[PDB]
Amino acid sequence: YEEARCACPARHLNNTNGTVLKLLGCHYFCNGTLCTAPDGYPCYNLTAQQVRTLTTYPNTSCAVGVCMKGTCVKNGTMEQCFKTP
Amino acid sequence: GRECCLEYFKGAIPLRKLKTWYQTSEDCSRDAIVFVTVQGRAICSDPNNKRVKNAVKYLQSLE
Repeated sequence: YEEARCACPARHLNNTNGTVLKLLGCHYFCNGTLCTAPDGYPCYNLTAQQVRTLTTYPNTSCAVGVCMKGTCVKNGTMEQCFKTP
Repeated sequence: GRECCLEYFKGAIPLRKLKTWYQTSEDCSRDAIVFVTVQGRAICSDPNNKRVKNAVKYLQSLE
């Protein structure tokens, strides 16, 4: 299984609503490879400043997006997001 | 943390290479069984696939 390079689980960001877990951006790391989320995958589009504010509690208003060719394209919805624990 | 699978591995994993398994969060966009090999790789798998359910039964039957 070499083609299973990008088939490993990745950590997602949490939210306060009951909505789907979303990836930070549209790329993730697997088995020594930089991977790209599939088109349509739920994501957050944060600025570098916002990423620096990410804590384990809702202290960030995060722009919800949809992955398109490796880019998290915003849909206009905001969500309080944060890292687990 | 909150681990979710973005891609399934559609091939077959030799059972002799499997160490354990777990299921990702119910809040993940895609439901997945994650298999952990002896080498330490985590491989995302489709829970609807019959081979996946049979692999879990095998790992459970080792108890």
